[PDB]
Amino acid sequence: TVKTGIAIGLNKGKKVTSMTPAPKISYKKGAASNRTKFVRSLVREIAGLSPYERRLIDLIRNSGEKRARKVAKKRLGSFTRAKAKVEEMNNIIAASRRH
Amino acid sequence: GAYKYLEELQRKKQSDVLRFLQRVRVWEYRQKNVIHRAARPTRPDKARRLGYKAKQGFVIYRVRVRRGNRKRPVPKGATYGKPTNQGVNELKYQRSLRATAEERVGRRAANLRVLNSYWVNQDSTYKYFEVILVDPQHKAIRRDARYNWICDPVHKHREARGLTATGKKSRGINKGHKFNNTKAGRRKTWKRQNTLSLWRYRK
Amino acid sequence: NDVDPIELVVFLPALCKKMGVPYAIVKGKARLGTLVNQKTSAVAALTEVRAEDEAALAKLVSTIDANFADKYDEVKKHWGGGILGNKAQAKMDKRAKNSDSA
Amino acid sequence: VKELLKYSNETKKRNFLETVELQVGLKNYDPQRDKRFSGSLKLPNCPRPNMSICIFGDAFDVDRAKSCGVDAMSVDDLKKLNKNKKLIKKLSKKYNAFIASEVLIKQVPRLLGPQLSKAGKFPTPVSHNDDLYGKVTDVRSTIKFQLKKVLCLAVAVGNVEMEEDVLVNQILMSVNFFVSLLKKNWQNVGSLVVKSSMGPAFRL
RNA sequence: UUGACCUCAAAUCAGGUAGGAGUACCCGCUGAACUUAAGCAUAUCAAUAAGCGGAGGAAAAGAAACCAACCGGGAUUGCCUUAGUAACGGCGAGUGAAGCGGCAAAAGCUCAAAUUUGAAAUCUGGUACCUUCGGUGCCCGAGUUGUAAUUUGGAGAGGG
RNA sequence: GUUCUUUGUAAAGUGCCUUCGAAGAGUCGAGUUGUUUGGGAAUGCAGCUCUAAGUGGGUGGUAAAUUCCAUCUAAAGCUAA
RNA sequence: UUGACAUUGUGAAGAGACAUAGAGGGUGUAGAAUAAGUGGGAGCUUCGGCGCCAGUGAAAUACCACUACCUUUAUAGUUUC
Repeated sequence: TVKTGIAIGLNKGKKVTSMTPAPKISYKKGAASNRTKFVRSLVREIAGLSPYERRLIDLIRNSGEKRARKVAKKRLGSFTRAKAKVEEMNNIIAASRRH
Repeated sequence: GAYKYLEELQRKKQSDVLRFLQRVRVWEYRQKNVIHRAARPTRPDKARRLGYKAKQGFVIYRVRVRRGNRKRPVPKGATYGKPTNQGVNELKYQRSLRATAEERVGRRAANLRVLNSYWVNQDSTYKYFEVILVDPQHKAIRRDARYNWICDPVHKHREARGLTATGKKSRGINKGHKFNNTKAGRRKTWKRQNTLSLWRYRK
Repeated sequence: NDVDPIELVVFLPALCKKMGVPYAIVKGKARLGTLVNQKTSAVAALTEVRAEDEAALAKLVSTIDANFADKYDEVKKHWGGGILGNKAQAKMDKRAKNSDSA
Repeated sequence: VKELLKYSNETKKRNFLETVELQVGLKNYDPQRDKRFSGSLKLPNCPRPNMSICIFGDAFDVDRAKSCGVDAMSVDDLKKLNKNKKLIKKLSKKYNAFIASEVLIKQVPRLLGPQLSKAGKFPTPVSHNDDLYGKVTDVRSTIKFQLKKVLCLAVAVGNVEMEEDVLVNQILMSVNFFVSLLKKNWQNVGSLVVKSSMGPAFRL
């Protein structure tokens, strides 16, 4: 990591020789996979949308996304979830309704 | 890979097709016994992933349980304590509904070594689960390098104790700085630090 | 079209209209089991075939999809059920009968 | 990526049935409301010319009326202040200077309602001439908002090369995503259709 | 009309297994009062006694969704320390940890999620014989809503 | 120590190229109710409604929004002293 | 005891937003003349209709994209009472 060799600093520590080994899978437990891709899209088309998912696209197209992230944080938990969750929402909004 | 499809299928519970079947099944069990065994699991996916092999020595038991809270057993709300300890309605419980259904099937099926159940139904007055127990005396299973521990006397009444996942979740024997409330035995860790340990040589 | 766990059969027809292979729903999973020396099966695949019945095979593929493959995207917007009993058919249809065309 | 269809490439240099030059117009769709503070009122500097026949009336003097007649349309003076005060107005915009502050009161009575005058918030008064004539005959074009969520203007010509138009809509698309507030809605870059005067309009 | 299927029964059918005790000690749910505050209502005693459920020789716990912020360590138990401290609290009476460190102690793994598919190769029981904490031939059934083998992320498998 | 039968066209592991690598949901988390705690905008536990996701996700002891770093592998079981 | 949310579903009609393609309409005096209305424009076009430079006004017209407001004008699909 290359520190400073002293007590404090922007790199508070000692400068010792680096090693670095092989990579781990205890870092990809949430990966893409061709197996889970096939599976997860297939079931989104078979069941349809939930009650709030209809009224979700209606409050974006018609009003806003500051509005969707506002009621999605009330339907779920995080703003971080609203990020990727409402992000994924417009993925179907475009790649389907027009194109 | 049918299991993969069934798994993401049991996550689309807010869809039009799932609301359908959990509303059909929930009702038919309401006209049956409260305590009524099952000849086949309604969820092959959940059943097998917990631990379920199709054979002579694995019984399923459909269980319909009630909810609400736990009113204290006092004559007319009559308590006899201090204001803090004087309620009847905001009276919960220290165990989950999952763990409760197991307690009652272990009294009916006293001869089987209970394993684990799961969530299936629930509308308003009733919640549904379905547990799986094993045969501690059947020959085919009495052997087997997977379940030889079932015939050991140390598992008699796993729900009355909490050797189950739902019991080890309700108890809280996990790893964490927040889980250091009772990381090792409730009253055990209690009595431990709350005891005076003195040696012949007091230092 | 059987199997108590109907969720064990509702994903098969969709995977079929996605690859391009013929599918056919019979009215008996217990019969699909006796021709295979079992009790019940419900599932019946046909992979390797002989130079005996290959001709009668493509003709059948056509009749089959003629009914299911094509009207797939069709009844995907059509709801089943809602059939009243004798008491509700007559009383209720003789209601909309004698309020308009009597 | 922008290079398959036209937009400012080739495609629409054969779909034309006209023999005279036709100026194309870029039609956008940026989600915005009835507010004033949230929006774009900036101008994207186009590097290449629009070859627009939009005559001018720039009155200069000294070392400002020399590099006048070489890159624009017409050449005026401070005395030719009694030509555009009567009965003739076909011009689209004017241009003055600093040495033209004393002689800037005889040109404001005919350019108030329409606005073709030299102001404090309008691009016109500059001392070094030869530099802004590459942004007047090239048409810099101004961006404004009527009341809602859309914007249209003027880009280039449909008779120039494919690379002489791709460097003109590179800093015109960047100004319609940078000056525009985030006080807006979903994507500032959605629908993007483009037509000239008659022909079709391609989107990306 | 014969024959399967699913489902619910039936017996003094065949084979089994549950109960109370004991309760020193360990796992739970429920749960006080006195006491203190020189009064006394949050607070304390106490996350205590009784009460009811539950096993063992030990048990419980357990190979991290661990602790840190190190030149990172590294399951679980335990004694010493941390310390009467961080903390909490009519910031009242009072109550109250953990990480690290030392040491006895020291064991590792296996299931689902993969096409065994050129072969349900697997298992229950009846019966015969036998060298009997059991073996082998036959006849049924479980089970394909899935039994042997391969593989558990620290890897690993298919092709070569 | 002695001694019966070769278990066998039995399996596991080492070096190299390529494709992949499936890993637990009415669970997670949120508002709120009560209760427990050394735990303090909330430690855990149960209840209620809501209701996830896959270059994901839990945790980093002041919430929160914003751009990063770190660090593990839950919602399956077993194991002596 | 009272309000709310879950439980708690499958329709018709009356108001009711809104995707989406067409069609459509508004300043007086005046300029032939329907103006909150910008620019491209000397041509779209065998027809020659408007032109246009001209010109009265506060705003000048077709090839008209549309910065477009607006039509409870209707369609092809979802909505709260």
